Amino acid sequence: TFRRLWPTIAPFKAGLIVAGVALILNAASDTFMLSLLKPLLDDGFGKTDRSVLVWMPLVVIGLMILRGITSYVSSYCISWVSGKVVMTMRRRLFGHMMGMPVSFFDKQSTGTLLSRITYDSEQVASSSSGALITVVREGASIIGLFIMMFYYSWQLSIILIVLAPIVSIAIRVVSKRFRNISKNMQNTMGQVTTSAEQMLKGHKEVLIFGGQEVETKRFDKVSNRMRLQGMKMVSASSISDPIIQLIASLALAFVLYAASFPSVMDSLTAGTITVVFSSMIALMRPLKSLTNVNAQFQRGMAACQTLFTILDSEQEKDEGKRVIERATGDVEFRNVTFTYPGRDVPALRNINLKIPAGKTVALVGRSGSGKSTIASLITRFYDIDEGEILMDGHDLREYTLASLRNQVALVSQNVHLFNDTVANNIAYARTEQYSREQIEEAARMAYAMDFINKMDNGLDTVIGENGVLLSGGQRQRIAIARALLRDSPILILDEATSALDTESERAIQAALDELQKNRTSLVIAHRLSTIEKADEIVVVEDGVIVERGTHNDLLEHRGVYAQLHKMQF
Amino acid sequence: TFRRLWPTIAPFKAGLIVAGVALILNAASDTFMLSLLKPLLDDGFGKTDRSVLVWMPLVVIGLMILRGITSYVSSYCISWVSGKVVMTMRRRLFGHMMGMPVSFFDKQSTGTLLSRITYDSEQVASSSSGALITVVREGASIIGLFIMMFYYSWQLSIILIVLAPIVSIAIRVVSKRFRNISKNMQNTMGQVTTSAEQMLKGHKEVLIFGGQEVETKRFDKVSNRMRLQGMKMVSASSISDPIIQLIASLALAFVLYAASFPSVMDSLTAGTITVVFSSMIALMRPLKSLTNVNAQFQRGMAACQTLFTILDSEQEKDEGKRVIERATGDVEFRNVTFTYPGRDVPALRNINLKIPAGKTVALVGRSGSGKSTIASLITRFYDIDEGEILMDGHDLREYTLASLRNQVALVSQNVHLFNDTVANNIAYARTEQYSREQIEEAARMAYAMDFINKMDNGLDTVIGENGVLLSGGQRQRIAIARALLRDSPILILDEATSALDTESERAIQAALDELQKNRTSLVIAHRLSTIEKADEIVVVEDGVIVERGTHNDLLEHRGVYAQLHKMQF
Repeated sequence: TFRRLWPTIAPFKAGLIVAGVALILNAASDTFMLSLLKPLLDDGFGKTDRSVLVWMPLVVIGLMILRGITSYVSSYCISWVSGKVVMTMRRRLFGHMMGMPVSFFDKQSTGTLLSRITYDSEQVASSSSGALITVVREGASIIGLFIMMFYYSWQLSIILIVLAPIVSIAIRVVSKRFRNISKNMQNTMGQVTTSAEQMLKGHKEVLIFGGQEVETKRFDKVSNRMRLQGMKMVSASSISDPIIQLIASLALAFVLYAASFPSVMDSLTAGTITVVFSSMIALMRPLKSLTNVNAQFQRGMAACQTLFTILDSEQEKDEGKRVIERATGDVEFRNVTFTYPGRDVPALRNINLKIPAGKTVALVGRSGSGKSTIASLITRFYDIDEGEILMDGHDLREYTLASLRNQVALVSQNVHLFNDTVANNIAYARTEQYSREQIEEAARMAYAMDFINKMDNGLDTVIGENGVLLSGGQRQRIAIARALLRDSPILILDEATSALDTESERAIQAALDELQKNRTSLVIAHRLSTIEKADEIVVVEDGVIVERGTHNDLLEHRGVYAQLHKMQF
Repeated sequence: TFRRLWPTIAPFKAGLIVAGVALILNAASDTFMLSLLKPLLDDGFGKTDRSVLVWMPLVVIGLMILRGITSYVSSYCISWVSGKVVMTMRRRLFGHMMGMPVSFFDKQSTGTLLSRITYDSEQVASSSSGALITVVREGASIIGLFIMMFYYSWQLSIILIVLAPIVSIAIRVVSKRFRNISKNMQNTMGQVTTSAEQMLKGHKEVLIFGGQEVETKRFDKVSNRMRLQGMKMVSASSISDPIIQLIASLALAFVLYAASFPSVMDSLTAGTITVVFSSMIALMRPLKSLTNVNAQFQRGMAACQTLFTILDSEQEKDEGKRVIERATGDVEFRNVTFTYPGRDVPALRNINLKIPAGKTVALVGRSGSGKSTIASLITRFYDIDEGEILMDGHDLREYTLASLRNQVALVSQNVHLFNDTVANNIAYARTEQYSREQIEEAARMAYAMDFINKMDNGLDTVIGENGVLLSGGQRQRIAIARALLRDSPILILDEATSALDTESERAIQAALDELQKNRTSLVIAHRLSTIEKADEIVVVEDGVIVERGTHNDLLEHRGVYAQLHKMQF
C-alpha cells in the first residue's frame, strides 16, 4: 500500500530472515506440545504402557525451553529492527526540522512535535512489531493445527471445518443486529435523560413559583420511563449472550452427533477426540487476535504516514549564490512587508529605515506587536514578499546561507543553551576554527567570573539541561560573549530583563566596547541606557513610523518620542 | 463498608435472592457439562461401545436450556433490582437537590452534575450487578469446579491443588519484580527524551549559528543512547515471558512426575486426567475475575458515597413561620453589603434605599453591578451577610419561604419551561383551584394571542421541551404567563435583552401599564426605556452607594443619571 518503509529496513532486512527460525518455532513447539497429548491419552494412561510417560514431561520442559529461547531471540530481533529503524527515522526528521522554514515548531503553534516523535514513532514501531509477530505466529499456529487435524482424522477434520463458518456467520450477524437494536433505543434513553436535565436545570422557576410536589411527580414519571428503558436495555443486552452460547453449544452437539453415528466413524484411537477438542479450545484466543491485524497494520501505517508528511516537506529554499566574507554595506528597510501566518493584517506596513555602519540606531515601541519582527527578522526567516533589503548591491534572498546565519547574530532572554562545554557553547559550530585561548579571552570580555568561571571548572563545566539553571541575564551575557568571539558584524538585542541590573549595567552591550563604537546594532527599547545612547531613533509603533528625527531634536518638543519616554521612566 | 444501600434494597431484597438461585444453576451448568466428559470418553468411545452417546448431545441441550433461561431470568431480576434502586436513589437525591441552596449551581458545579446523578447512578448499578454476578456465578462456579476432587480425587489430584498456590505466589512475585525492573528505567528514557526536547527547542539558536551538523552529531549520540535504552526496555518484557511460562511447564511436569507412581494411578482409567486438565483450563478465567472483586465492590460504591454526600447535604432551612396572604407593605433595605458565598468579589452598595408598596419605583444600574443579586435578596435565593431586609415590620428570615414564594414574582429573559402544555405551564403547580377560565382571562390581557403563541392545539398549545424555541421576552410574565393568577405584590423586571421584536417591545410597555397600576416592582434597566415610566429614579450603581436621588436633582448636572443617559444614548 505505502511501502516507503521498505527502503529504510533494507540495511536491516536480514533481521526477519534471521528471526524466521523463531517465528516458525514459537508456534511449532505449542502445536507439538498439543500433539504429545495424544500419547498421554491412549499410548499412556489409556493402557498399562507408560514407556512414553518416562520422558514426556522432559519433552514438554525441553520444548518450551525452545519456545522461550525463540521468544527471547524473536523479541531481540524485532528490537534490533525497531530501534535501528526508528533511530534512522529520527536521524532523517531531526535533519529535516532544522531544514524546515518558519512553521509548526518555529512560530505557528505549540511545540507538541516532540510529543509526536516520542509517542507515535515508537507506536509505529510497536505496531509493526506486533503485526509481524502476530501474523507470523498465528499463521504458523493455524497451519500446524490444520496439519495435526488432517494427520489425525480427515473426516472429522473436514466436518469440523465446514461446521465452523456457519457458527461464525451466525454469531457475527446476531451480535451486529442486537447491537443495533441496543443503540437505536439507547439514543431514546439518552433523550429521556437530557429531557430530565432541563427539569433539573429549571430549578429557578420551581424554587420561586413553587412546584415541589408536581415537579417531583414529573421526575417520578420520567424516571419510570427510564426504568422501563433500563429493563429493555438489560433484556436486549442479556438476550444476545444466550443465543451466542446456544450456537456455540450446538456446534459441540453437531460434531458429537456426527461423531460415531456411522459405524465406520469412531474407528480412531478414541483419545484424539480429546486433543482435537482441546485444540479448538486453544485456538480461540489467536483467532480473536487474528481479526484486527489488518486494521492495526493500517492504523500504524497511518501514524507512519503522519510522520512521513512531517517528512519530505519543503526545506529552507535559498537559491542565492553570493558567498559572503564580511558585509559592511548598509541594511535598508524601505517600504517592506513580510507575511505572518494566521494574521490577515499585513505583518509590516510601509517602513523607511537605514542603519549605516558604526551608527547606533535605537528603535522604540509600546505595543510590542511588530517590535520584534522589524529587527529580529533581518536573518530572512520569514519570507519577504515585496521590498528589498539591500546588502552590498544584492538583495537578502541573493545571499547564500553562510557566515553567522546569513550575516548577523542575536541575543535575547530566550537563548536555549546546549549540553556541550559552555566554552564550545560559545564556540558552537566553529569550534575548530577558534582556539581555547581566544575562547577564554572572550570570557574575559564577558566579565562574569562570579557566575560562569569561579573554579566550577577551568571553563569546561556545562549548564545542564534542566540542571544548574544559570540566570537568564547571565545567559544573555555569555551569548553576547559568543557574539564578540564570532565577531558579530551587526547585533540584535531585545533587553527583556526589566529587573535588577546586577553587573549587567556594566556589560549592557558587550561592556560598551567596539561592538558599539563599530559593528552597528539595533536595540528594543526597555531601558534608558538604550534611549540616551542612540544616533537617530526611528519611532515605530503598530508597523508604521510617526517620527524619524534625531532623538535630541525630538526631546526638545513632545512629538511621539517624548510620550513613549513619559511612560517608560 | 457503607450499608446505606441495604435499607433501599429491603423493599426488593427478594430480587437478589431470586437472581442468585438462578445464577447458581447457571454456574453449575458449566461444571456439569465438564463432568459429562468422563461418560463421554471412557464410558463411551473409549470402551468402544454405543453406551449413551445418543444422549450426551441431548444432555448438552437439556443443560443449556437451564443455562440460557436462567441467564435471562437472572439478568431480568438484577435489572429489576437495579432499575428500582436507582429510581429511588434519583427520587431521593432530586428531593434533596432542588430543595438545597442555589450557590451550588453558581460556580460550585457546572452542567456535568447530570453525569453526577445520571452516569454515576448507572455506575453504582453496574458495579452492584458486577459484584452480584462475580460473587454468585463466580464463587459458586468455583465451588462447583472445586468439588471435582471429592468426586474423583481421593488421593490423585490433591497434589495438584497443593501445587497451585506455589504457582500463584511465584508468578506474582516474579511478575511484580520484573515490572519494577522495567519501570525503573522509564525515568532515564524521559531524561534522554527531554534532552532531545531541549535540543530541538534550541532550533532558533542553532539556526542563528547554523550548527545543524554538530547538533545532528549530538543527536546521533543521544539517539543511540535511547536506542540501547529501548533495547533494554523490550528485553525486560521479553525475558519476563519465559520465566512465567516456566512455572506452568514445571507445574505440568510435577503433575506427571506424581503420575509416574502407578500405586495411585491404578484407578483413573483415561478420561479423568482429561477432565482434571479441562477443569484447570476452565479455572483461569474465574480466578482472574475473582482477583478484582473487592476493588470493584468499592469502585462505584465509593462513587455511591459521593452521591450520598449530595443526598445528605443540608436543604434550605427557614425557621420563620410568618405567612401572609397579600404583602401590601414596604420592603426596607438597611446596610446590606453582602458578599455571595464562594468568592470575595468587590462588593455592592451599602444599600439603605426602601421600596414602598403602593409607591412605584424603578432601579437603574450599569456595568454588571450584580443588581440582579439584589433581586435575589427579595426572594432569598442567596444568603444575607450583614444589614437587613425587612418586610412589613418583620425581617427577611421571619417569613416562611412559601409565603414569599407566593408574594414575590420574577420576570427575566431566561425561564426554563417544562414538558407540558402552556395552560398548565402558566399554572405550574397551583392548577387545581385555577381552572381554564382563569387561564383564558389571563390570556385576554396577555396580548399574546398569536405572536409566538399561535393556535396549534388551541390556547392550551402543547409546549415542547427544548423543541418549541419561543422568544424569551414574551414567554413569561404576569399575563403573558403567570403571577396574575397569584396577583403577586412584589415582582422583578430584569429587562436583560433589547431586540427589535415586532410590537412585542410595545407589548412590554402595555404589560407595564397593566402591572404598575398596583404591585410596586423595581426593574433592572439594561436599557433606559422604563425609567420614563418611573416615579423615582434611584441612582445607585456600580459597586458602591452613590446617593438616593430623584428625577430632578440629578438631571440638571452630569451626576450619574444624566451620565447613564449620555453613555446609553
